[PDB]
Amino acid sequence: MEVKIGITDSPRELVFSSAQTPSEVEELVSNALRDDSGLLTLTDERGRRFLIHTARIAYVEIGVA
Amino acid sequence: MEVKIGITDSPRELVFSSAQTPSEVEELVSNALRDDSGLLTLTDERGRRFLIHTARIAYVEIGVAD
Amino acid sequence: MEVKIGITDSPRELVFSSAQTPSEVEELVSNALRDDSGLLTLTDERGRRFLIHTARIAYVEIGVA
Amino acid sequence: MEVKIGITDSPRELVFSSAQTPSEVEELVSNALRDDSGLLTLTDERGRRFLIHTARIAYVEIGVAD
Amino acid sequence: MEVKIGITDSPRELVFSSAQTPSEVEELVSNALRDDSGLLTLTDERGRRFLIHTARIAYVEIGVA
Amino acid sequence: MEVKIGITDSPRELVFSSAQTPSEVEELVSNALRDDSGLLTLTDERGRRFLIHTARIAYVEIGVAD
Amino acid sequence: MEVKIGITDSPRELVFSSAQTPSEVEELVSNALRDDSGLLTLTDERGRRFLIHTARIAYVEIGVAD
Amino acid sequence: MEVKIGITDSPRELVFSSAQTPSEVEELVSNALRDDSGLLTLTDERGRRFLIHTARIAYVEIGVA
Repeated sequence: MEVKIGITDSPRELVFSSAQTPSEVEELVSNALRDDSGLLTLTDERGRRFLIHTARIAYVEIGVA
Repeated sequence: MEVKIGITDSPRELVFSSAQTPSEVEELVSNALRDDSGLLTLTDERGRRFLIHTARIAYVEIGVAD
Repeated sequence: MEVKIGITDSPRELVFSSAQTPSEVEELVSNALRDDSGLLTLTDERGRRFLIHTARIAYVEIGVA
Repeated sequence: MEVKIGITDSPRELVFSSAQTPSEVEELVSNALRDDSGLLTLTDERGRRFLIHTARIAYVEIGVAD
Repeated sequence: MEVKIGITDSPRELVFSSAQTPSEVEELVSNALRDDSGLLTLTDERGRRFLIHTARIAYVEIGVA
Repeated sequence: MEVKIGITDSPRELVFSSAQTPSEVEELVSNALRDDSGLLTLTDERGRRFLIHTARIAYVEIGVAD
Repeated sequence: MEVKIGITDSPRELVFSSAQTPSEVEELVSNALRDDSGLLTLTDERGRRFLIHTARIAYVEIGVAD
Repeated sequence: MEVKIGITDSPRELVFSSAQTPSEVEELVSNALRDDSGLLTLTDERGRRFLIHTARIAYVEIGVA
Protein backbone atom coordinates (compact mmCIF):
# COMPACT_ATOMS: atom_id res chain seq x y z
CA MET A 1 0.00 0.00 0.00
CA GLU A 2 1.05 3.57 -0.58
CA VAL A 3 2.25 5.72 2.24
CA LYS A 4 2.45 9.44 1.61
CA ILE A 5 4.13 11.67 4.19
CA GLY A 6 3.88 15.43 3.96
CA ILE A 7 6.76 17.33 5.53
CA THR A 8 6.18 20.91 6.68
CA ASP A 9 8.36 23.54 4.92
CA SER A 10 9.76 20.90 2.51
CA PRO A 11 8.76 20.71 -1.18
CA ARG A 12 8.90 16.84 -1.65
CA GLU A 13 6.10 14.60 -0.36
CA LEU A 14 7.59 11.24 0.63
CA VAL A 15 5.85 8.35 -1.12
CA PHE A 16 6.55 4.65 -0.88
CA SER A 17 5.07 1.15 -0.91
CA SER A 18 4.87 -0.63 2.44
CA ALA A 19 5.10 -4.36 3.01
CA GLN A 20 3.46 -3.72 6.42
CA THR A 21 -0.27 -3.49 7.25
CA PRO A 22 -2.16 -0.18 7.55
CA SER A 23 -2.31 -0.92 11.31
CA GLU A 24 1.43 -1.43 11.73
CA VAL A 25 2.20 1.83 9.96
CA GLU A 26 -0.55 3.69 11.83
CA GLU A 27 0.86 2.43 15.14
CA LEU A 28 4.40 3.58 14.29
CA VAL A 29 3.22 7.02 13.16
CA SER A 30 0.67 7.54 15.96
CA ASN A 31 3.22 6.66 18.58
CA ALA A 32 5.72 9.12 17.10
CA LEU A 33 3.17 11.98 16.99
CA ARG A 34 1.57 11.18 20.44
CA ASP A 35 5.01 10.94 22.13
CA ASP A 36 6.76 13.79 20.20
CA SER A 37 9.40 11.14 19.46
CA GLY A 38 11.88 13.23 17.51
CA LEU A 39 12.54 10.39 15.02
CA LEU A 40 10.07 8.21 13.08
CA THR A 41 11.43 5.26 11.09
CA LEU A 42 9.63 3.65 8.18
CA THR A 43 10.86 1.00 5.72
CA ASP A 44 9.48 0.20 2.30
CA GLU A 45 8.97 -3.08 0.50
CA ARG A 46 12.44 -2.84 -1.11
CA GLY A 47 14.23 -2.00 2.15
CA ARG A 48 14.68 1.78 1.69
CA ARG A 49 14.75 3.52 5.13
CA PHE A 50 12.97 6.82 5.82
CA LEU A 51 14.09 8.57 8.99
CA ILE A 52 11.74 11.51 9.50
CA HIS A 53 11.97 14.27 12.08
CA THR A 54 8.57 13.75 13.79
CA ALA A 55 8.01 17.41 14.58
CA ARG A 56 8.32 18.28 10.82
CA ILE A 57 5.49 15.84 9.85
CA ALA A 58 2.39 17.57 8.40
CA TYR A 59 0.44 14.35 7.69
CA VAL A 60 0.65 10.69 6.79
CA GLU A 61 -1.82 9.19 4.31
CA ILE A 62 -1.93 5.38 4.56
CA GLY A 63 -3.49 3.83 1.48
CA VAL A 64 -5.95 0.95 1.32
CA ALA A 65 -4.67 -2.66 1.89
CA MET B 1 -19.34 14.17 1.92
CA GLU B 2 -16.16 16.00 1.14
CA VAL B 3 -13.68 16.87 3.79
CA LYS B 4 -10.97 19.33 2.85
CA ILE B 5 -8.12 19.93 5.28
CA GLY B 6 -5.65 22.75 4.76
CA ILE B 7 -2.20 22.17 6.22
CA THR B 8 -0.04 25.17 7.12
CA ASP B 9 3.25 25.42 5.15
CA SER B 10 2.26 22.48 2.91
CA PRO B 11 1.17 22.82 -0.74
CA ARG B 12 -1.32 19.89 -0.80
CA GLU B 13 -4.84 20.33 0.59
CA LEU B 14 -6.06 16.96 1.86
CA VAL B 15 -9.38 16.00 0.27
CA PHE B 16 -11.46 12.90 0.78
CA SER B 17 -14.95 11.45 0.96
CA SER B 18 -16.18 10.45 4.41
CA ALA B 19 -18.59 7.65 5.18
CA GLN B 20 -19.21 9.41 8.54
CA THR B 21 -21.65 12.23 9.36
CA PRO B 22 -20.70 15.94 9.39
CA SER B 23 -21.17 15.72 13.19
CA GLU B 24 -18.77 12.81 13.67
CA VAL B 25 -16.07 14.55 11.67
CA GLU B 26 -16.73 17.88 13.40
CA GLU B 27 -16.39 16.26 16.83
CA LEU B 28 -13.10 14.54 15.87
CA VAL B 29 -11.63 17.76 14.49
CA SER B 30 -12.97 20.07 17.21
CA ASN B 31 -11.67 17.84 19.93
CA ALA B 32 -8.22 17.73 18.34
CA LEU B 33 -8.01 21.52 17.94
CA ARG B 34 -9.59 22.37 21.38
CA ASP B 35 -7.27 19.90 23.19
CA ASP B 36 -4.09 20.56 21.12
CA SER B 37 -3.99 16.79 20.49
CA GLY B 38 -0.73 15.57 19.00
CA LEU B 39 -2.59 13.66 16.26
CA LEU B 40 -5.93 13.79 14.43
CA THR B 41 -7.12 10.59 12.71
CA LEU B 42 -9.64 10.52 9.88
CA THR B 43 -10.68 7.61 7.66
CA ASP B 44 -12.33 7.82 4.27
CA GLU B 45 -15.03 5.78 2.59
CA ARG B 46 -12.39 3.36 1.06
CA GLY B 47 -10.49 2.97 4.36
CA ARG B 48 -7.52 5.28 3.63
CA ARG B 49 -6.15 6.67 6.95
CA PHE B 50 -5.12 10.32 7.38
CA LEU B 51 -2.97 10.98 10.41
CA ILE B 52 -2.61 14.75 10.67
CA HIS B 53 -0.39 16.72 13.01
CA THR B 54 -3.10 18.83 14.72
CA ALA B 55 -0.87 21.84 15.26
CA ARG B 56 -0.21 22.06 11.46
CA ILE B 57 -3.97 22.31 10.65
CA ALA B 58 -5.01 25.60 8.98
CA TYR B 59 -8.70 24.67 8.52
CA VAL B 60 -11.17 21.87 7.87
CA GLU B 61 -14.09 22.34 5.46
CA ILE B 62 -16.81 19.73 6.04
CA GLY B 63 -19.10 19.55 3.04
CA VAL B 64 -22.85 19.00 2.97
CA ALA B 65 -24.24 15.43 3.63
CA ASP B 66 -24.28 12.98 0.64
CA MET C 1 -22.94 38.26 2.29
CA GLU C 2 -19.44 37.15 1.45
CA VAL C 3 -17.02 36.12 4.11
CA LYS C 4 -13.38 35.88 3.13
CA ILE C 5 -10.90 34.40 5.59
CA GLY C 6 -7.18 34.65 4.97
CA ILE C 7 -5.14 31.88 6.55
CA THR C 8 -1.45 32.49 7.36
CA ASP C 9 1.02 30.26 5.47
CA SER C 10 -1.80 28.75 3.35
CA PRO C 11 -2.40 29.64 -0.33
CA ARG C 12 -6.23 29.33 -0.37
CA GLU C 13 -8.42 32.15 0.95
CA LEU C 14 -11.63 30.70 2.35
CA VAL C 15 -14.71 32.28 0.78
CA PHE C 16 -18.36 31.60 1.44
CA SER C 17 -21.84 33.11 1.59
CA SER C 18 -23.35 33.54 5.05
CA ALA C 19 -27.03 33.40 5.92
CA GLN C 20 -26.10 35.22 9.18
CA THR C 21 -25.79 38.98 9.77
CA PRO C 22 -22.49 40.91 9.62
CA SER C 23 -22.86 41.32 13.40
CA GLU C 24 -23.29 37.61 14.13
CA VAL C 25 -20.20 36.73 12.11
CA GLU C 26 -18.19 39.60 13.59
CA GLU C 27 -19.04 38.45 17.13
CA LEU C 28 -18.04 34.82 16.37
CA VAL C 29 -14.72 35.92 14.85
CA SER C 30 -13.92 38.63 17.42
CA ASN C 31 -14.59 36.27 20.28
CA ALA C 32 -12.28 33.65 18.76
CA LEU C 33 -9.44 36.18 18.21
CA ARG C 34 -9.92 37.98 21.63
CA ASP C 35 -9.96 34.64 23.52
CA ASP C 36 -7.29 32.79 21.44
CA SER C 37 -9.97 30.10 21.05
CA GLY C 38 -8.01 27.51 19.12
CA LEU C 39 -11.10 26.72 17.02
CA LEU C 40 -13.47 29.07 15.14
CA THR C 41 -16.61 27.60 13.58
CA LEU C 42 -18.50 29.20 10.71
CA THR C 43 -21.35 27.76 8.63
CA ASP C 44 -22.48 28.90 5.22
CA GLU C 45 -25.90 29.28 3.64
CA ARG C 46 -25.72 25.64 2.24
CA GLY C 47 -24.59 24.17 5.60
CA ARG C 48 -20.86 23.69 4.84
CA ARG C 49 -18.79 23.88 8.07
CA PHE C 50 -15.49 25.74 8.29
CA LEU C 51 -13.48 24.79 11.34
CA ILE C 52 -10.51 27.15 11.40
CA HIS C 53 -7.51 27.09 13.71
CA THR C 54 -7.88 30.60 15.25
CA ALA C 55 -4.15 31.19 15.61
CA ARG C 56 -3.68 30.61 11.82
CA ILE C 57 -6.19 33.40 10.93
CA ALA C 58 -4.64 36.39 9.10
CA TYR C 59 -7.92 38.31 8.57
CA VAL C 60 -11.66 38.07 8.00
CA GLU C 61 -13.40 40.36 5.50
CA ILE C 62 -17.17 40.46 6.14
CA GLY C 63 -18.99 41.83 3.14
CA VAL C 64 -21.87 44.29 3.03
CA ALA C 65 -25.37 42.86 3.91
CA MET D 1 -8.43 57.61 1.47
CA GLU D 2 -6.76 54.31 0.76
CA VAL D 3 -5.72 51.99 3.49
CA LYS D 4 -3.32 49.21 2.58
CA ILE D 5 -2.57 46.53 5.17
CA GLY D 6 0.21 44.05 4.61
CA ILE D 7 -0.24 40.73 6.35
CA THR D 8 2.82 38.59 7.19
CA ASP D 9 2.94 35.17 5.45
CA SER D 10 -0.21 35.95 3.41
CA PRO D 11 -0.16 36.71 -0.35
CA ARG D 12 -3.08 39.29 -0.39
CA GLU D 13 -2.51 42.90 0.72
CA LEU D 14 -5.77 44.29 2.11
CA VAL D 15 -6.86 47.48 0.38
CA PHE D 16 -9.91 49.63 0.94
CA SER D 17 -11.30 53.15 1.02
CA SER D 18 -11.97 54.66 4.45
CA ALA D 19 -14.66 57.18 5.29
CA GLN D 20 -12.61 57.99 8.44
CA THR D 21 -9.73 60.47 8.84
CA PRO D 22 -6.03 59.49 8.67
CA SER D 23 -5.93 60.23 12.42
CA GLU D 24 -8.85 57.97 13.32
CA VAL D 25 -7.33 55.05 11.42
CA GLU D 26 -3.84 55.76 12.79
CA GLU D 27 -5.18 55.73 16.37
CA LEU D 28 -7.04 52.42 15.82
CA VAL D 29 -3.93 50.80 14.29
CA SER D 30 -1.40 52.31 16.73
CA ASN D 31 -3.45 51.19 19.67
CA ALA D 32 -3.66 47.64 18.31
CA LEU D 33 0.11 47.43 17.66
CA ARG D 34 1.19 49.16 20.89
CA ASP D 35 -1.11 46.97 23.02
CA ASP D 36 -0.56 43.69 21.06
CA SER D 37 -4.38 43.62 20.89
CA GLY D 38 -5.75 40.30 19.69
CA LEU D 39 -7.86 41.92 16.96
CA LEU D 40 -7.88 45.13 14.90
CA THR D 41 -11.21 46.23 13.37
CA LEU D 42 -11.54 48.57 10.40
CA THR D 43 -14.61 49.47 8.32
CA ASP D 44 -14.63 50.86 4.81
CA GLU D 45 -16.81 53.49 3.16
CA ARG D 46 -19.27 50.75 1.89
CA GLY D 47 -19.49 49.08 5.36
CA ARG D 48 -17.23 46.06 4.72
CA ARG D 49 -15.61 44.93 8.02
CA PHE D 50 -11.96 43.87 8.24
CA LEU D 51 -11.04 41.94 11.35
CA ILE D 52 -7.26 41.54 11.31
CA HIS D 53 -5.13 39.46 13.66
CA THR D 54 -2.87 42.26 15.03
CA ALA D 55 0.18 40.03 15.43
CA ARG D 56 0.01 39.10 11.69
CA ILE D 57 0.24 42.79 10.61
CA ALA D 58 3.40 43.70 8.66
CA TYR D 59 2.41 47.35 7.98
CA VAL D 60 -0.43 49.77 7.35
CA GLU D 61 -0.14 52.50 4.71
CA ILE D 62 -2.68 55.28 5.29
CA GLY D 63 -3.22 57.45 2.23
CA VAL D 64 -3.49 61.25 2.16
CA ALA D 65 -6.74 62.90 3.48
CA ASP D 66 -9.87 63.02 1.22
CA MET E 1 15.36 61.03 -0.41
CA GLU E 2 14.23 57.48 -0.92
CA VAL E 3 13.47 55.26 2.00
CA LYS E 4 13.17 51.55 1.32
CA ILE E 5 11.90 49.25 4.06
CA GLY E 6 12.11 45.50 3.70
CA ILE E 7 9.49 43.55 5.65
CA THR E 8 10.24 39.95 6.61
CA ASP E 9 7.81 37.36 5.14
CA SER E 10 6.06 40.06 3.04
CA PRO E 11 6.49 40.34 -0.76
CA ARG E 12 6.28 44.22 -1.11
CA GLU E 13 9.25 46.43 -0.20
CA LEU E 14 7.94 49.76 1.09
CA VAL E 15 9.39 52.70 -0.84
CA PHE E 16 8.75 56.40 -0.40
CA SER E 17 10.21 59.89 -0.57
CA SER E 18 10.92 61.59 2.76
CA ALA E 19 10.80 65.30 3.45
CA GLN E 20 12.93 64.58 6.56
CA THR E 21 16.74 64.34 6.80
CA PRO E 22 18.65 61.02 6.72
CA SER E 23 19.37 61.67 10.43
CA GLU E 24 15.74 62.17 11.43
CA VAL E 25 14.70 58.94 9.72
CA GLU E 26 17.70 57.04 11.10
CA GLU E 27 16.82 58.22 14.62
CA LEU E 28 13.19 57.08 14.28
CA VAL E 29 14.18 53.67 12.90
CA SER E 30 17.12 53.09 15.27
CA ASN E 31 15.00 53.90 18.27
CA ALA E 32 12.30 51.47 17.13
CA LEU E 33 14.80 48.62 16.56
CA ARG E 34 16.91 49.34 19.74
CA ASP E 35 13.76 49.53 21.94
CA ASP E 36 11.74 46.72 20.23
CA SER E 37 9.02 49.39 19.97
CA GLY E 38 6.26 47.34 18.37
CA LEU E 39 5.24 50.25 16.08
CA LEU E 40 7.39 52.48 13.84
CA THR E 41 5.74 55.47 12.15
CA LEU E 42 7.09 57.16 9.05
CA THR E 43 5.50 59.86 6.87
CA ASP E 44 6.35 60.75 3.31
CA GLU E 45 6.58 64.08 1.52
CA ARG E 46 2.90 63.87 0.46
CA GLY E 47 1.63 62.95 3.93
CA ARG E 48 1.11 59.18 3.46
CA ARG E 49 1.56 57.36 6.81
CA PHE E 50 3.42 54.05 7.15
CA LEU E 51 2.79 52.21 10.40
CA ILE E 52 5.19 49.27 10.48
CA HIS E 53 5.35 46.44 12.99
CA THR E 54 8.97 46.93 14.18
CA ALA E 55 9.64 43.25 14.77
CA ARG E 56 8.76 42.47 11.09
CA ILE E 57 11.41 44.94 9.76
CA ALA E 58 14.25 43.25 7.81
CA TYR E 59 16.08 46.50 6.89
CA VAL E 60 15.73 50.18 6.13
CA GLU E 61 17.80 51.74 3.34
CA ILE E 62 17.96 55.54 3.66
CA GLY E 63 19.03 57.17 0.42
CA VAL E 64 21.45 60.05 -0.04
CA ALA E 65 20.28 63.65 0.81
CA MET F 1 23.81 3.42 -1.69
CA GLU F 2 22.05 6.73 -2.05
CA VAL F 3 21.45 8.98 0.87
CA LYS F 4 18.94 11.78 0.40
CA ILE F 5 18.60 14.39 3.14
CA GLY F 6 15.77 16.88 3.08
CA ILE F 7 16.49 20.15 4.81
CA THR F 8 13.60 22.27 6.16
CA ASP F 9 13.22 25.73 4.54
CA SER F 10 16.02 25.01 2.03
CA PRO F 11 15.40 24.34 -1.70
CA ARG F 12 18.28 21.76 -2.25
CA GLU F 13 17.87 18.13 -1.16
CA LEU F 14 21.31 16.71 -0.31
CA VAL F 15 22.11 13.57 -2.27
CA PHE F 16 25.20 11.42 -2.23
CA SER F 17 26.59 7.89 -2.45
CA SER F 18 27.77 6.30 0.80
CA ALA F 19 30.55 3.77 1.16
CA GLN F 20 29.00 2.87 4.55
CA THR F 21 26.21 0.38 5.33
CA PRO F 22 22.54 1.36 5.75
CA SER F 23 23.00 0.52 9.46
CA GLU F 24 26.03 2.76 9.95
CA VAL F 25 24.25 5.72 8.38
CA GLU F 26 21.01 4.98 10.25
CA GLU F 27 22.87 4.92 13.58
CA LEU F 28 24.63 8.25 12.84
CA VAL F 29 21.32 9.90 11.84
CA SER F 30 19.20 8.32 14.60
CA ASN F 31 21.68 9.37 17.22
CA ALA F 32 21.69 12.95 15.93
CA LEU F 33 17.86 13.18 15.86
CA ARG F 34 17.28 11.36 19.18
CA ASP F 35 19.88 13.50 20.99
CA ASP F 36 19.05 16.83 19.22
CA SER F 37 22.80 16.91 18.47
CA GLY F 38 23.98 20.27 17.16
CA LEU F 39 25.64 18.71 14.10
CA LEU F 40 25.34 15.55 11.98
CA THR F 41 28.40 14.50 9.94
CA LEU F 42 28.26 12.24 6.90
CA THR F 43 30.98 11.39 4.34
CA ASP F 44 30.46 10.09 0.84
CA GLU F 45 32.36 7.51 -1.19
CA ARG F 46 34.60 10.29 -2.75
CA GLY F 47 35.35 11.87 0.68
CA ARG F 48 33.03 14.90 0.48
CA ARG F 49 31.93 15.94 4.01
CA PHE F 50 28.36 16.99 4.81
CA LEU F 51 27.92 18.85 8.07
CA ILE F 52 24.18 19.24 8.62
CA HIS F 53 22.45 21.25 11.32
CA THR F 54 20.41 18.42 12.94
CA ALA F 55 17.46 20.63 13.86
CA ARG F 56 17.06 21.65 10.16
CA ILE F 57 16.67 17.99 9.04
CA ALA F 58 13.24 17.13 7.57
CA TYR F 59 14.11 13.49 6.66
CA VAL F 60 16.81 11.09 5.55
CA GLU F 61 16.12 8.43 2.91
CA ILE F 62 18.71 5.64 3.02
CA GLY F 63 18.78 3.55 -0.13
CA VAL F 64 19.03 -0.25 -0.34
CA ALA F 65 22.44 -1.93 0.43
CA ASP F 66 25.18 -1.98 -2.28
CA MET G 1 34.74 46.86 -1.81
CA GLU G 2 31.48 45.04 -2.15
CA VAL G 3 29.43 44.10 0.82
CA LYS G 4 26.61 41.65 0.25
CA ILE G 5 24.16 40.99 3.07
CA GLY G 6 21.63 38.18 2.86
CA ILE G 7 18.45 38.72 4.85
CA THR G 8 16.44 35.69 5.98
CA ASP G 9 12.89 35.48 4.54
CA SER G 10 13.53 38.48 2.25
CA PRO G 11 14.05 38.24 -1.53
CA ARG G 12 16.51 41.17 -1.90
CA GLU G 13 20.20 40.70 -1.08
CA LEU G 14 21.61 44.04 0.08
CA VAL G 15 24.65 45.05 -1.98
CA PHE G 16 26.79 48.13 -1.72
CA SER G 17 30.27 49.59 -2.03
CA SER G 18 32.01 50.50 1.22
CA ALA G 19 34.52 53.29 1.68
CA GLN G 20 35.63 51.45 4.86
CA THR G 21 38.17 48.62 5.23
CA PRO G 22 37.22 44.90 5.31
CA SER G 23 38.27 45.03 9.00
CA GLU G 24 35.98 47.92 9.91
CA VAL G 25 33.00 46.22 8.31
CA GLU G 26 33.91 42.85 9.83
CA GLU G 27 34.10 44.39 13.31
CA LEU G 28 30.70 46.13 12.91
CA VAL G 29 29.03 42.93 11.68
CA SER G 30 30.77 40.56 14.11
CA ASN G 31 29.90 42.72 17.05
CA ALA G 32 26.25 42.87 16.01
CA LEU G 33 25.98 39.08 15.55
CA ARG G 34 28.06 38.16 18.69
CA ASP G 35 26.05 40.57 20.89
CA ASP G 36 22.58 39.95 19.32
CA SER G 37 22.40 43.75 18.80
CA GLY G 38 18.95 44.99 17.86
CA LEU G 39 20.38 46.97 14.92
CA LEU G 40 23.40 46.90 12.59
CA THR G 41 24.32 50.14 10.80
CA LEU G 42 26.38 50.29 7.62
CA THR G 43 27.07 53.26 5.34
CA ASP G 44 28.18 53.13 1.74
CA GLU G 45 30.60 55.22 -0.29
CA ARG G 46 27.77 57.67 -1.34
CA GLY G 47 26.39 57.97 2.22
CA ARG G 48 23.34 55.68 1.90
CA ARG G 49 22.49 54.20 5.35
CA PHE G 50 21.53 50.54 5.84
CA LEU G 51 19.86 49.80 9.14
CA ILE G 52 19.54 46.02 9.37
CA HIS G 53 17.70 44.00 11.97
CA THR G 54 20.63 41.85 13.19
CA ALA G 55 18.51 38.82 13.99
CA ARG G 56 17.27 38.69 10.33
CA ILE G 57 20.87 38.47 8.95
CA ALA G 58 21.64 35.23 7.06
CA TYR G 59 25.22 36.18 6.06
CA VAL G 60 27.56 38.99 5.11
CA GLU G 61 30.08 38.58 2.28
CA ILE G 62 32.86 41.18 2.50
CA GLY G 63 34.67 41.44 -0.81
CA VAL G 64 38.36 42.01 -1.44
CA ALA G 65 39.84 45.56 -0.91
CA ASP G 66 39.44 48.08 -3.81
CA MET H 1 38.31 22.77 -2.61
CA GLU H 2 34.72 23.90 -2.87
CA VAL H 3 32.74 24.85 0.15
CA LYS H 4 29.00 25.11 -0.26
CA ILE H 5 26.92 26.53 2.59
CA GLY H 6 23.15 26.28 2.54
CA ILE H 7 21.38 29.00 4.48
CA THR H 8 17.86 28.37 5.83
CA ASP H 9 15.13 30.64 4.39
CA SER H 10 17.60 32.21 1.90
CA PRO H 11 17.63 31.41 -1.85
CA ARG H 12 21.41 31.73 -2.46
CA GLU H 13 23.77 28.88 -1.56
CA LEU H 14 27.16 30.30 -0.63
CA VAL H 15 29.96 28.77 -2.69
CA PHE H 16 33.67 29.44 -2.58
CA SER H 17 37.13 27.93 -3.00
CA SER H 18 39.15 27.42 0.18
CA ALA H 19 42.92 27.55 0.48
CA GLN H 20 42.49 25.64 3.80
CA THR H 21 42.27 21.86 4.33
CA PRO H 22 38.97 19.94 4.64
CA SER H 23 39.93 19.43 8.31
CA GLU H 24 40.46 23.12 9.05
CA VAL H 25 37.10 24.04 7.55
CA GLU H 26 35.34 21.14 9.26
CA GLU H 27 36.72 22.20 12.65
CA LEU H 28 35.63 25.84 12.14
CA VAL H 29 32.11 24.78 11.12
CA SER H 30 31.71 22.00 13.71
CA ASN H 31 32.81 24.29 16.50
CA ALA H 32 30.29 26.94 15.41
CA LEU H 33 27.41 24.43 15.23
CA ARG H 34 28.40 22.54 18.49
CA ASP H 35 28.73 25.83 20.44
CA ASP H 36 25.77 27.73 18.84
CA SER H 37 28.37 30.44 18.12
CA GLY H 38 26.14 33.07 16.58
CA LEU H 39 28.88 33.92 14.04
CA LEU H 40 30.93 31.62 11.77
CA THR H 41 33.80 33.13 9.78
CA LEU H 42 35.22 31.61 6.62
CA THR H 43 37.73 33.10 4.17
CA ASP H 44 38.32 32.06 0.59
CA GLU H 45 41.46 31.72 -1.50
CA ARG H 46 41.08 35.39 -2.76
CA GLY H 47 40.47 36.78 0.77
CA ARG H 48 36.67 37.27 0.60
CA ARG H 49 35.12 37.00 4.10
CA PHE H 50 31.89 35.12 4.78
CA LEU H 51 30.37 35.99 8.12
CA ILE H 52 27.44 33.62 8.57
CA HIS H 53 24.82 33.62 11.31
CA THR H 54 25.42 30.08 12.69
CA ALA H 55 21.79 29.47 13.60
CA ARG H 56 20.75 30.14 9.94
CA ILE H 57 23.09 27.38 8.61
CA ALA H 58 21.27 24.44 6.97
CA TYR H 59 24.43 22.54 5.89
CA VAL H 60 28.03 22.79 4.76
CA GLU H 61 29.37 20.57 1.97
CA ILE H 62 33.20 20.46 2.03
CA GLY H 63 34.53 19.17 -1.25
CA VAL H 64 37.36 16.72 -1.86
CA ALA H 65 40.95 18.14 -1.49
